[PDB]
Amino acid sequence: IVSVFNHPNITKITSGKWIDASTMKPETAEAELTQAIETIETITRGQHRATNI
Amino acid sequence: QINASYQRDMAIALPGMVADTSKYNIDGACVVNEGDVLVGAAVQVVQAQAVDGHKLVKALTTGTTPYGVAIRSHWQTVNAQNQMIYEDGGAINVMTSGRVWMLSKSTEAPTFGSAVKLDVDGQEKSDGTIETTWTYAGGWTKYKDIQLVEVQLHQL
Amino acid sequence: QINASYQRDMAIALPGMVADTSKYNIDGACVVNEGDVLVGAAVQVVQAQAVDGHKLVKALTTGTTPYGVAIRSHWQTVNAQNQMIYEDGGAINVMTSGRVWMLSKSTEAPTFGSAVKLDVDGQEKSDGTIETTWTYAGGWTKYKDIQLVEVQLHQL
Amino acid sequence: QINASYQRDMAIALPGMVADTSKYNIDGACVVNEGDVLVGAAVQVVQAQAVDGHKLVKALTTGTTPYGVAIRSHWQTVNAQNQMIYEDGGAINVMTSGRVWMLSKSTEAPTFGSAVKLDVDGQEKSDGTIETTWTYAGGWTKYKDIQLVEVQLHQL
Amino acid sequence: AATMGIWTAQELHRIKSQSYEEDYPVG
Repeated sequence: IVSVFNHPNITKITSGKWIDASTMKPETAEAELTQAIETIETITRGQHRATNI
Repeated sequence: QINASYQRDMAIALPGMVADTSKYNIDGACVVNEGDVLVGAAVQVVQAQAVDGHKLVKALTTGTTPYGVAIRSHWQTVNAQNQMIYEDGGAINVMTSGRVWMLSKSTEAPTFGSAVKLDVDGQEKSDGTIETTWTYAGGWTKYKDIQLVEVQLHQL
Repeated sequence: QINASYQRDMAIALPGMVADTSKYNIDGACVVNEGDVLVGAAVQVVQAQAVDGHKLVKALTTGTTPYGVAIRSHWQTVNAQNQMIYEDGGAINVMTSGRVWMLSKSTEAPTFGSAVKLDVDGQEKSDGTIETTWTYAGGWTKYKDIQLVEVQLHQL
Repeated sequence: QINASYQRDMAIALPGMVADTSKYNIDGACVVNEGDVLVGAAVQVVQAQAVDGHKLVKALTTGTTPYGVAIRSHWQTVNAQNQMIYEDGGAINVMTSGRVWMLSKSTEAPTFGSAVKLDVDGQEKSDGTIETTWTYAGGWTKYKDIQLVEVQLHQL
Repeated sequence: AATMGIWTAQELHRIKSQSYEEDYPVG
C-alpha cells in the first residue's frame, strides 16, 4: 500500500524554507504556491485545474 | 486573470504498424510454431506443407533468413507482458511487401535507401550480422521509451 | 439382460487440509513477502514488526527454521499452475499447531511418532536435511498422483 | 482564517496486558504469600497443596524456576504507588501459556524466536541469570517511559 | 492433477463503469 507522499508519479517540488531562523518569507511562499498552481494547470494542458490546498 | 490555451502533438508511430497505403502484400495463410512472435519483428519459415499449403513460421534466429514482419491486429493478437504478441498454434499475419514500422536497437538516424541489417532476435540494428535486401524508407520516430524505424520490404 | 450397480470410494484428503478437529491454532496476521507460497508447504518468518504487529513470511529455504504450514481457504487464495497458492503481498493462514495433511516426496510409509525431516523446498521427505520438532500422525494416502502425509505440529 | 484538524495516536499496550486471543490458559486456584506481586512479572510456586488444591505462589527470586505471569484485572487488584498489584493473602490470575506483555529492563530490541532470560526480580532482561523455556514474540513498545516486550509462554 | 477452489477469479471481480481518455488540444 503506497501513501500519497510515496507515489512515484506525483509532481514533486523542492522548496526553499518558508521559515528560517525564526523569520518569515511570504514572498517565497507566494511564489512557490503560484508556481505549483501554474504547474498543475500546465501539465494537464488545461484539462484540469487546482481547487484545494 | 486571463484565459489560456495549450497545444499537444500526437505520436506518429507504433510497433508493427503499416506505414501507408502503397502497394503492400499480406500473407495470412501461415501458422506460428515453436514459441511466440513479438509484433514488429522479423520471422523465418521453417517448412512449408506440400498438400495443405500452410507455412510454418517462427522468430528469427542465428544463421537463418527473414521472410516478413508481423503486423498489428486488434483481433488476432494476444495482450501479454503489456504488448501485442502472437501465441503458439494460432493464425498470424506476416507482411511481405510495403512500408512498415519496426523496432530498432540503433541510436542514430539511418541513411535513406541503405540496406537493413537485423540483429539476432529480429530487431533492426545498425551493426547487425544478419543481412537483408530490405531498405530504409526514411522515417525515424520515438514513442515512449521505444525506438521505431521505417523499413520497406519486397518479396523474397 | 440383468441389471448392475457400482460402488466408488472418495479420496481421503487434499493438500493443506486440516486433518481433524483436535486442539489447533491458526495465525492470520501474517503477510507473504517477496515470493509465493504453495498450499501444503512449510513457511519461515523473516521479520516481525516491532509496533505494527504483522509477521513477514516466505517459503522455506536451507539454513532456516520452519514456523508453520499453510492451509486451504477458498476465499483468500489464487489459482495458478493448476493449483492453489497465496500470492505475494497478501494475508495468509498459517497453522501453528494441530494435525495437517501436507505434500511429501518420500516413497514408503513413515513410522508413527517419529521426528519429521523436511527438504530445502519445504516439503516433507525422509532423510532430509532440515530438522524440526513435529511428528508423524499416522496418515499415508495418495490423491490422483500427489503424495500426502499427516503431521502433528507443536508451537515453537 | 484557516480551519485546522489534529491527529493523535493511542498507546499500544499496558504492563500485564494479554496481547492476543490465541490459545491461552489461566490458573485461578492460586494464593499469594510473603509480600506483593506487580502485574506483569514472573512468579514462582513454593507449594502445591495435596488435598486442598490451591497453589502457593510468590515473587520470583534467585535460583528458582518461573511458573507464570500475572495478568491485568480491574477487580482483583489494589492500587498502590500508582500501579495495580496483587496484595498478600488474595487470589491471583496467573497465565501459564499464551502471549503476554511483560515489563522489561533491557535497551535493545529482541530477536524473534530467541529464548528469554529473566532478572532476579521477575522482569525481563536481555542478559539474565535465570533460564526459561518461554520465547520472544516480536512486540516491542514503550508507554510513558515504561519498557514493554511481548512474550510467548509455554506450559511447564 | 488439478486442485483448485470453487469460484473462479472472474466471479470475484469488479470493473469500473467509466473510461479515461487522453486529451490532445487542437490549438
